[PDB]
Amino acid sequence: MASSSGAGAAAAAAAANLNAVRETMDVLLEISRILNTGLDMETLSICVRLCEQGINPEALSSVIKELRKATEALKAAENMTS
Amino acid sequence: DYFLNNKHVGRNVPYSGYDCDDLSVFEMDVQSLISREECLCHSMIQETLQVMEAAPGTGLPTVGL
Amino acid sequence: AGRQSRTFLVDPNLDLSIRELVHRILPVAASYSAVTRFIEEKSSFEYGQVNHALAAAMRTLVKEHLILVSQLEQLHRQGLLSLQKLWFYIQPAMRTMDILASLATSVDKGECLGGSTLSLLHDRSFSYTGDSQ
Amino acid sequence: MATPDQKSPNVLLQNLCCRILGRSEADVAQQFQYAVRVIGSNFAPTVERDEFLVAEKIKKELIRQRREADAALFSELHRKLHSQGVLKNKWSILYLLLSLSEDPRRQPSKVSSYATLFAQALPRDAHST
Amino acid sequence: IRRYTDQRSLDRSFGLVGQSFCAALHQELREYYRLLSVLHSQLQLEDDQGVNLGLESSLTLRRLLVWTYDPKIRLKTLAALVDHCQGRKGGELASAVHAYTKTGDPYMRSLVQHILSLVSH
Repeated sequence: MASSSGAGAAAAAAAANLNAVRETMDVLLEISRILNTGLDMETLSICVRLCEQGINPEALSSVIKELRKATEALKAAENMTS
Repeated sequence: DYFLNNKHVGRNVPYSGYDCDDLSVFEMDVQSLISREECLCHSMIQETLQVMEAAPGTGLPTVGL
Repeated sequence: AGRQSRTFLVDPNLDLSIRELVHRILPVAASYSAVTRFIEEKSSFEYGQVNHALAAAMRTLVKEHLILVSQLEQLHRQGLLSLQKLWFYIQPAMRTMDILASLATSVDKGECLGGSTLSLLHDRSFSYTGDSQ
Repeated sequence: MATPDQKSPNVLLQNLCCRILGRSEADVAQQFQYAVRVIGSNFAPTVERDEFLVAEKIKKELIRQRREADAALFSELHRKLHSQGVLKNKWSILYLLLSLSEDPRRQPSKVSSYATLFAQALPRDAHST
Repeated sequence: IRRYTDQRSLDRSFGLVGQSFCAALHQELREYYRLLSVLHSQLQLEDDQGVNLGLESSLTLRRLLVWTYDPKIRLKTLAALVDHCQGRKGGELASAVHAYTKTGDPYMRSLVQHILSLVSH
C-alpha cells in the first residue's frame, strides 16, 4: 500500500505543473493580445517550448521576426494567388 | 589554410572592431591540436609500456610455442 | 652586428650537449627576429603597397607562430614540456620559419618591388615546389 | 500525457513553420532552409538575462501607446509569471514577445515616429563566453 | 592618442570637419577601449578563478602579447594617422586623410576607409 502514494502525488504535481503552464501561457497570450502580437496558442506554445529549449534570446528574437516576416510573405502570396 | 585565417589580408576588408573572438577560437583550436598531439603521445607511451609491462612469459603471440 | 642574423650568447657553464641543442634551436628564434625586423622595415609606405601586403601576410604567420609559442608557454607552466618534446614540436615550426626567413632574406637582398617582387614570388614558389606546406 | 523533454531544433522548427505558414513542411522547404541557415549560426552571448530591462521597455512602449493601464496589467502579469517557477529563461521569453509584439496602434493604425533612443540595454559581450 | 584627443576636443576652432574627425577618433578609441576591457575582464576572470586554466584568458606574458599584437598594429596605425593629421584642417585635413588612405595594409586600408567615409560624410 505504501508505494501508491508517491506515484499519485507525482502525477498530481505534474498535473499542477501542467495547469500552471497553461495559466502562464494564458497570461502570455493575454499580454500578447494587449500588445497585439498576433501569436496563436499553438504558435505561442511552440515558441515557449523553443525558448525553454535553450534558444538564444537574440537569436530567438531574430528568428521569430524572420519567421513572422516569412509567414506574412507566404500569407500575402497565398492571398495574391487566390 | 594560410588564406582562410588571413582576416587582415583582403581587398575589400570590412571595417571591424578589435574583437578577437575568432582569435580566441583559433587559440583554442591550436591548444586542442597541441593537446591532441600530447594525448596521442601519452596513449602511445602507455600502450608501449603496457605491452612491455605484461607478466613474464605472458602476452606472447605464440601461446605455448 | 649589421644586417646579420641575430646571434646568441650561451652561458659558458651550460652543458655542452645542452649548449649544442640550444644552438640547434636558436636558428628558429633568429629567423623570427629577422622576420620581425623585415616586417617592421618593409612596412613603410615607401616600400609600396605590395610590400605592405607582404608584411601583413607575414604578420598573420607571425601571429600563428606567436600562438604556437604561447601554447608552448602554457605547457611549460604545467611543467609538462621536456626538451625532446620541445625540439620535436618545433621541428615543423623550425622548418616553416626557416622557409619564411629564406624568402624574406631573398626579397631583401633583391630589393624586389612590384612586378619584380611578383617575379621573385613566382621563383620562390617554384623553389618551394618540393615542400607542399 | 506529454512530459516536457528536449526535442531537436529540427522538430520545433518544422512544427513552427507548419503552423506559421499553415502548409506542409514540403511546401515550406525553401523558407525552412533559409530560416535554418540563419538560425543555425546564432548564439546570443550578448543578450543580458535581465527581465527588468524588458519590463521597462514594455512599460515605455505601452506609455507610448497611451496604454498605461495596460502597462500596469502587464506588470501584474509579469509579477504572476515570476511567482510561477515554470519558466527559466524569462528574459528570453520577454524579449521574444516584445520583438514579436505588434502595436495595435501601429490605439490606431500607425505609430508616431521611430526615434529609437540610445537607452537600449546591455551588451554582455564583456564576458568570455 | 588620448592627449591628442583631449587637445582637439577642446578646440572649437577645429571646425565641424575637425569635430567630426575627433568624434570618429573617439568612436574608434571607444572600440579599442572596449576590446581592452574585454581582454582585461578575461585576465581578471583568470586571476579570480584561482584555477590555472590554460584557457586563452590565463594571464601569460605570451597570451597578453598575442592578444595585443593586432591591437598593437591598430594603435600604431592610429598614432601615425594622428601624427600625420596634426595641424591639418578642412580640405587640408581631408587631403591628409586621403593621403593615408593610400596605405597598402588591408587592415589599415579598411580602417582608414571607414574613418575617411565617416568623416567626409
